[PDB]
Amino acid sequence: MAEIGTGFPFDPHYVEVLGERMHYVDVGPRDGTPLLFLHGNPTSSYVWRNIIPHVAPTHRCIAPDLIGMGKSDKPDLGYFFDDHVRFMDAFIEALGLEEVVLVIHDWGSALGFHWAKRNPERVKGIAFMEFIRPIPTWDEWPEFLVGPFNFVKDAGEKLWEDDLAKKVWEHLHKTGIPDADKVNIQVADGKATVAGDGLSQEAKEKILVAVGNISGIASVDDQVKTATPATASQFYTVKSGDTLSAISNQVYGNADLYNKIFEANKPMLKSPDKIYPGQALRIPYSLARETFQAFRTTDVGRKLIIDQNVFIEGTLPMGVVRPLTEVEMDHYREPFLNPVDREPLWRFPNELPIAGEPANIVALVEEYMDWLHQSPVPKLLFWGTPGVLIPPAEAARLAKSLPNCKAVDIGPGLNLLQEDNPDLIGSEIARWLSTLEI
Ligand SMILES: [K+]
Repeated sequence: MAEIGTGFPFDPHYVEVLGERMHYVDVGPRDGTPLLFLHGNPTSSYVWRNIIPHVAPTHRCIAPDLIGMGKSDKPDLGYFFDDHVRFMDAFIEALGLEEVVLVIHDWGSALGFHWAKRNPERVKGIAFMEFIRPIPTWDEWPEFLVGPFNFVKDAGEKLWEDDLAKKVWEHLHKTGIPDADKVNIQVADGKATVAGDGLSQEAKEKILVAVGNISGIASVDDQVKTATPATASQFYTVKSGDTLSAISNQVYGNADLYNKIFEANKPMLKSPDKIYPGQALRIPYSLARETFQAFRTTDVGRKLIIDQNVFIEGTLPMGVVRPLTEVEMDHYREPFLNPVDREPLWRFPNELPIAGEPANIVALVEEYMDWLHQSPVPKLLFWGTPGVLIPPAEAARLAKSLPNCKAVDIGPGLNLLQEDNPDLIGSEIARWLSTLEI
């Protein structure tokens, strides 16, 4: 219940690493065991801005921008994980760090765990969140369920007591359902067919739900040919007594993602109070199978992430429960204003260890998971609900599996837990350091 700062009031520091300049934050005292904060994709040290001030009064905090990100230089690299390994190894040695406490997130966690496995004597504790683990099968993530889609026939807008299809299309047009101009409608015995192509997955889902939410429409036959889908939702039927908060609790496991559901159902839904029993709503998956399937290709994936900047304009806001402000979005946008600079954002999801590929990353991540499961190193695991990379059920398993591990529930959270509860994360790190022997 407190304001979250947007500013980045850290003096810039730069250091030569393998002939390139890396930017880093360096605050706090000069001489103790330092904390090394490692960010992931598509962030920078900016993601740590509201955590570090909880620790900097008593401990040195070092937060680098990965090569090719933040304010670091942008060499002509493929930006494979191994590139990041080489630069981060050289960064640590260029600063003369000996012993460290790691605080790591997302791809920063693969860097930190891989460095800790190789240098276990130099790691005094690891705080981590929304981290990389091997995913054995694609069915770890949900997929868009294929139609036909069934609706509560009598529920929705009454358009009446060839004619039916026209009233449906004009209703989509008048209510401003995006890309209604691209679809045509057929209605027969309460069954609607929606046909078209060139629609995004989001636009198609909004059209499908809007057609189903007409009084007298019992089912919608889905003939809408999309681009390659890069997100997906489930369809939820509103019950009597429902609120968006109750629906969020049921589907996401936490009530505080209510505004995500509201936003996902505009323009057809005008305010949260206006849901009605029998209404269908789209509820975006926290992480759809479609997303990394689309990203992990050299045609669709590069068009989305390089040409359209989807990791910054779409995926990043979907990784935060609260709405990011324009000031915050601009800080995240700044290193990637040129598309030619977006290579790391595409290579990173293509390095994720999913279903055996890429083999080198799968092996390396299994290796540091094996190390972590037998290591007595102090561990602090932050998790949120519903999560993205680490859902609550996985967090619970790891809290019991990992030795010497304290787990902290931060409340609602997706991928950037630092953007949803920085005060809890910073103050829990600060209290945990006193148990480390540093
Ligand atoms: K209906």
